[PDB]
Amino acid sequence: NINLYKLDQRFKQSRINIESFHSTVLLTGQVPDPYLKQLAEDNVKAMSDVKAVHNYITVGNKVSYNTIMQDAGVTANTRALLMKAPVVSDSKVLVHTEDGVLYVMGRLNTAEINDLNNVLQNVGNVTKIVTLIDNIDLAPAPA
Amino acid sequence: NINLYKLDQRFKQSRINIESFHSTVLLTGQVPDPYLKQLAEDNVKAMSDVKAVHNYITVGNKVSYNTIMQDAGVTANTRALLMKAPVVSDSKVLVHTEDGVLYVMGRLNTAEINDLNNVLQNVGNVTKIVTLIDNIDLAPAPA
Ligand SMILES: [Zn+2]
Ligand SMILES: [Zn+2]
Ligand SMILES: [Zn+2]
Ligand SMILES: [Zn+2]
Ligand SMILES: [Zn+2]
Ligand SMILES: [Zn+2]
Ligand SMILES: [Zn+2]
Ligand SMILES: [Zn+2]
Repeated sequence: NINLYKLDQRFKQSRINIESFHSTVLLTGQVPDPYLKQLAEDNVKAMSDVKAVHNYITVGNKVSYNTIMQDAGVTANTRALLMKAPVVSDSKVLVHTEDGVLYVMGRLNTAEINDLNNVLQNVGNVTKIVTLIDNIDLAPAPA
Repeated sequence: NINLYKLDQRFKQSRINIESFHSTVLLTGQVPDPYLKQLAEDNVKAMSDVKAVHNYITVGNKVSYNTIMQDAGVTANTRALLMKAPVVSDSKVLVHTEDGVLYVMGRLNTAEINDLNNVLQNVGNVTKIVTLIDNIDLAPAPA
């Protein structure tokens, strides 16, 4: 029961964001040990109707208030660029920024993905971009 | 500068979720004092491209780990019911559950809103539902 021991004290030191879009979950945030990072993934994967989980939680101290506000501003800037985009729609992707990493998740076609990649290069205050896009034009695997 | 004093210590005691959909922001979570709750709203409202902010942060202790996992499961259950719904689409609303309160936000027409209300009555483990829906069929105000 090591991953449950003193869970309350460890979670008080944590920030855990759980964001779902369709049946895919993005985990971001900060926890004090790898046991809690894995527990969060295990617990989310066990939820009904969850298909895939992307666990980008880090093991380390919680980020500062100014960081989450800067992160939110990056996300707001990205959403504004998306609703202005020619092809890709703002409704079709989830956008989250955690500690300067811009995450974009959703289901798009190839034309929409190319537009999205063009938009994301225009976002400031981003150290890394992680796209989690399922291309709906990909042929399904054979039986 | 009372709302900034010892901000780092106060934010360590906090959970602040900032979720945007189109140009509307939902704030949920827990902070130790009303000054931080108001500061979060002021800082989010100041971001470029933010039109409306719904501040549902509470002043109190951070919720437990088991609570955020139960909350996520409510959200996952709601998303599953939405993608099965006849009229309303899962892509058109943002769903978030915080401490047993189900928040649904987005832009819908009347038919989609009626379907949504039918779906939300079928979600368990919810003490309160807060819909933040803009009905796109509402006539715009006169000049
Ligand atoms: Zn879906
Ligand atoms: Zn894994
Ligand atoms: Zn992944
Ligand atoms: Zn987010
Ligand atoms: Zn929009
Ligand atoms: Zn206010
Ligand atoms: Zn409101
Ligand atoms: Zn949420």
